[PDB]
Amino acid sequence: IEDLMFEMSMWRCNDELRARADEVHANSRKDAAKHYIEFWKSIPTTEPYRVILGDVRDKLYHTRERAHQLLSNGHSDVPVEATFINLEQFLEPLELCYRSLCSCGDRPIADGSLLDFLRQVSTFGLSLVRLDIRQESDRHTDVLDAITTHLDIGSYREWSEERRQEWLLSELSGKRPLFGSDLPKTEEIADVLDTFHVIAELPADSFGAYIISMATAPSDVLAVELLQRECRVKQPLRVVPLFEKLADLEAAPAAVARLFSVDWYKNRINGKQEVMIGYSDSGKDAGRLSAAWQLYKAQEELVKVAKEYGVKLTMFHGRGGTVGR
Amino acid sequence: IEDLMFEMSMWRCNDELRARADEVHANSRKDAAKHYIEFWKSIPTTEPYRVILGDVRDKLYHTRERAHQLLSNGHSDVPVEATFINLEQFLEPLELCYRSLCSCGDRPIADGSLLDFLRQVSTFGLSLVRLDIRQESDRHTDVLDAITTHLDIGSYREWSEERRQEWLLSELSGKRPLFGSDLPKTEEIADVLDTFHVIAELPADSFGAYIISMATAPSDVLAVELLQRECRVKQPLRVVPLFEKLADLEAAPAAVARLFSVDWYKNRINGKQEVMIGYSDSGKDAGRLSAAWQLYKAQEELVKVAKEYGVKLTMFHGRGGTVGR
Repeated sequence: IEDLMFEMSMWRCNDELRARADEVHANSRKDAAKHYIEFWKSIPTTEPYRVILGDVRDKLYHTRERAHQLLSNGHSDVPVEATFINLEQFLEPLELCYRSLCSCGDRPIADGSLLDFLRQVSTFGLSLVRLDIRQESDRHTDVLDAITTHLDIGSYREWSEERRQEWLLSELSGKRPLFGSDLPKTEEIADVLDTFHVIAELPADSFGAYIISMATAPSDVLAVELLQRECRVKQPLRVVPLFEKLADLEAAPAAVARLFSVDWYKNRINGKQEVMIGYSDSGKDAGRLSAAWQLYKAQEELVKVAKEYGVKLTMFHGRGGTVGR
Repeated sequence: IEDLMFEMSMWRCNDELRARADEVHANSRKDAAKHYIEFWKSIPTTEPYRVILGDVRDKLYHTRERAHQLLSNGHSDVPVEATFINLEQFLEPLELCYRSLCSCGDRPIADGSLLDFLRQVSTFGLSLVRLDIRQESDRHTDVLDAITTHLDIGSYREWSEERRQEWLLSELSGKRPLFGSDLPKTEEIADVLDTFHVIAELPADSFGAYIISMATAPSDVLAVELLQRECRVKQPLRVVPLFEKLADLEAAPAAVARLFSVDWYKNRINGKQEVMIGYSDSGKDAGRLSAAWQLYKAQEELVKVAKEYGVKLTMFHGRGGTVGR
């Protein structure tokens, strides 16, 4: 940030950036701010891009500091308002700079360090990569079965796939808390639950997708959606099934089709769905040839299903480094 | 406590209290403790009663300081283990002192300042008086109706008393959280809920009874029991109805009998029940004479019901100072 501030020493800007620059200089905090190396003194409005980038620095410093304490200890006194919480509370000021520079015939300058910085922010965001969370179906099933058994309402394990779909739906559309503090938990049960609580506790742009291994039916996806909502995950992440064994690839288009059939879920999906395709285990229980060919057929029929339901499918290829995977 | 410690200067004790005093002098903490006025130095085993009472002092001091900060600010850094949490973690050491004194032929000594102090503890406890909480039934009814409306299941108001009893019972025996964080609340609704949370947050031995004004049916009491349980009131307090209007007194024995009929509630009440009898409003809408006579009849018939259901009744007389009330 400090080099960027150094280069952005223009004095011409548009009326928008001038207005905002005056805003920041109004609350510029006329203070020493001696901890900084460069630009330690209050930034004059003579250099407005530097005013704005300077506020970006104070927020970037405080973000790094909140994270550093949160990591070192169990808590931080840094107020979240002093930090970037949004993927683009960061991006807005940089865009304003870009527009202003272009307005004044300084487009080459904007396509210099500022552009590199824009692309870096829009590509890495507040946490370098988005993290995927993966877990096998049977663990979610164990959690739910503990929940229905504790509610003296049956056994989610023993239930037919239809019974599971219907129950999961009714609870998803409902407004009442499911389990409470007193739910009897295996260490595993609490493991999956606690990963959900952890996901809720953290920022959304820090996670990617929830991948379900050994996924067979829509109940498998609806189960994760329900567990997320119930674990007070404010912005739940996308659920995506994994088909890796040859049989699961053969069965994938049907299972995805059955899922998209459920109108409640296809309506909430916002027209986008991701599904993962494992390459490793297919050529291990059947031929390498037959695996590859079934993979091709599966990709083909899945895209057909998605087109049929007007959903843009993106396929996540669990390819390895070796041809055998 | 310091005056009492000064007096408890005996050197004879039984083997029980000797063992205990040796316990405290083991963790006596060879420390200055300069804030204290008297007995600021570590207490010798020559005077064992002073040792036990000395720990009683340290826990008493930390209690006053914890409450003092809790009141002055919003919090205290005092650890709860360093305070008296039980009505009688206080009493136990004093009892031990009394036993020791009697063992050694010092019953006259025991019946002096030590006795006065025992009676004071056992009578005022950690918070001078147990506080009663009173509220009218219709506020509980408003909260519940808000809950059933939010759960899309009907209107508790419009429900027959039978329906009310049935639902309340099913939820009291049930194990699922009722409302969640997202329950729409009036200022009133949040008033009653928040007083329940406040009861839950504080120690149990600080409260007495929940008194329900204008109580007419059992649903009025079951509402309070459920609202307590659902507001995670760890040790819910006893519910007690108020019959103040002349009609409510005529109908009171019937309504109390109906309440005792409920097998669950008679099971929870554990053979003790309190009911309040108002004197103020009775002689205001009808004659004073008719008020008194219906009051006598009421006491009589209530005792009849309690005897019939094998429950020890205590009657709470809402008398005034003037004969007119």
